[PDB]
Amino acid sequence: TGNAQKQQDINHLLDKIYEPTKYPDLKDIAENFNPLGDTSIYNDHGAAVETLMKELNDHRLLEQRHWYSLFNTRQRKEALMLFAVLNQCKEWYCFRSNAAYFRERMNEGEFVYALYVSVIHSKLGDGIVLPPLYQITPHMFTNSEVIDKAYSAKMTQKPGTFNVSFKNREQRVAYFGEDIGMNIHHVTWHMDFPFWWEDSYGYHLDRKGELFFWVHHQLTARFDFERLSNWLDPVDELHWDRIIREGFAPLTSYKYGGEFPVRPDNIHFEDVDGVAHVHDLEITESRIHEAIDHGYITDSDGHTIDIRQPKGIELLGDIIE
Amino acid sequence: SSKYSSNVQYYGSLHNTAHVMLGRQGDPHGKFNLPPGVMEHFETATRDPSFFRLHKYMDNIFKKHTDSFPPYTHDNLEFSGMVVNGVAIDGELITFFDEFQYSLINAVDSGENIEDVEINARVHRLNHNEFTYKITMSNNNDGERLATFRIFLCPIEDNNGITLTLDEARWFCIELDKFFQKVPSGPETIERSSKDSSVTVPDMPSFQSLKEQADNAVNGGLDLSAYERSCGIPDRMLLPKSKPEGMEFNLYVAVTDGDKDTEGHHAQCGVHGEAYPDNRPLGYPLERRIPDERVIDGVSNIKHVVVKIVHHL
Ligand SMILES: [Cu+2]
Ligand SMILES: [Cu+2]
Repeated sequence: TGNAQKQQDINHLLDKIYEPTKYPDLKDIAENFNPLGDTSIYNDHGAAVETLMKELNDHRLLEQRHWYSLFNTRQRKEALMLFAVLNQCKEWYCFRSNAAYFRERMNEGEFVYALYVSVIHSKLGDGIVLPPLYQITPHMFTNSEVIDKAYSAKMTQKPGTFNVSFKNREQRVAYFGEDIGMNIHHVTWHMDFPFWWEDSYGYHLDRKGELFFWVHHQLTARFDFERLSNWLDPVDELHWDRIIREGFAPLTSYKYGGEFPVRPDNIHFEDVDGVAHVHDLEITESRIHEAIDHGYITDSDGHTIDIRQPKGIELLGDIIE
Repeated sequence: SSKYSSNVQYYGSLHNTAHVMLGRQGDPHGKFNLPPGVMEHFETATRDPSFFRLHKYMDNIFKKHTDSFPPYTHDNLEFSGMVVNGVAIDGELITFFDEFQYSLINAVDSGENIEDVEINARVHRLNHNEFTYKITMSNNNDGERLATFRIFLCPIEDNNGITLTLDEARWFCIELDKFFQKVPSGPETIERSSKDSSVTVPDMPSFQSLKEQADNAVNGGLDLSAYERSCGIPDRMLLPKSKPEGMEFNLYVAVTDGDKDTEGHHAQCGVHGEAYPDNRPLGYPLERRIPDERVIDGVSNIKHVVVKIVHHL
């Protein structure tokens, strides 16, 4: 152990993530290790490990040098299996090993995501400070221009530093939304208290519900404020039966993936195949809005669980998000 | 949504809300600061057309419930013994247009030492002529028996002129009168007048009139006590306007059994906690689906006779 060790290992793992590791130790590990030959390092007698492997084997896991959204029900599951191994390691010998072994044959997004959540929640990651996403995977936080300026630097081997960019809009209150600090927090807040947490993982995040209610109420408030300061008016509430009045072009690009799709203004909400119907929300919204109005949330049995009490708003945040 | 509401947090208030919602229609976000609208006040909604539109909608909300009951049986309607023998209008149903006058005085501000000029307003109101019912009927009963005299005036053709069905038309009927009388052991012939109707109230005494007469009872040693209870529609409104050519409506005389009706207790304008005296639900017995007229038609105590209304121009 140590930390200036644990730490070191981490830094090595998350270095030039888009390419096979250059740190020799990480690679003989990456090669010689077998997550299935001493089911003892694992507190599960390695059921986790044996489940990743099975996938890695039938090679039914998402490919490397490809994109990944945490919203993809499979990509998530895969990402989250790495969490589950890293998670039942008794000590560093087992983490390093895996987050090396996998690091090299699992996709980067799943991997980056897996490592962070794992470091954050697992018993074994106390000493560590995680590098800032913004510098680990800069495509998600950096412009499309600066990114290209950087690819040029590299092509020509001439260094530099480029100035990023952001009178026609409300990309006047932009400084708020596009800040690398907020973006960090926003992701972190959701790594700290993930929507996918099952108490099987080890403990119980306390009031994730009110936490959820609140954190978004404050972005929402903080946001409303900035627009105040800009002769702008408080933000419209979004409706599924209305036009998406205000659209934007992000001018942002994926590393592996392409350029983020843009939205034209005055658009009509389309039923999106694979996710869900527009109406599917409308009804959800109703079911929600009826719990609030009745006084109770009704479970699967037709058991009414009361929410006209203090535990109220969290029970509500559990069903809303 | 009154406050007798079972779950006001859930069923909110359709009808009140629907009153304020129809009125700022002229300024929702209130960028104009227009005052409230005709529909957001009771002395003035009847004015705007959608008033009737919006109440047709609340009406059929109730009709939905109203109509979920099983129609009524023969033994449901009959009040054995009693049998309406004949129904007659003694007089003429003629409706026309009177003229009335109220005073714009509380309207003009006149402060002090500047004196009061009598200004008035003259309006055009509808009217009919008193008429009287000659209800002919024997109480085959050995008894003396109480009786609810229930009389609705339903319609007969369409305005396409299709002619409805006391199904199509049961719900279209307007209550004309409702009164309880004892009917002696045989041939009787009840006579009753436009005037005595229970759903009616005369015009009201003027203000100066009630001033004069209060004033003369001070300097003197008051009973009108005819207008202390208010509920009804104007006597002038009793019958409908009709055609100059005249129309024939259908008169419905249904006599139900007083003892079960009033099985318990003004009582017209229960303003003060006074238990409504009739117990039959309201609109009895045309409030329920009437699938085969075959039935209304074979209870002795129900009788229908066609009347005719004419409008003098
Ligand atoms: Cu969030
Ligand atoms: Cu109303």
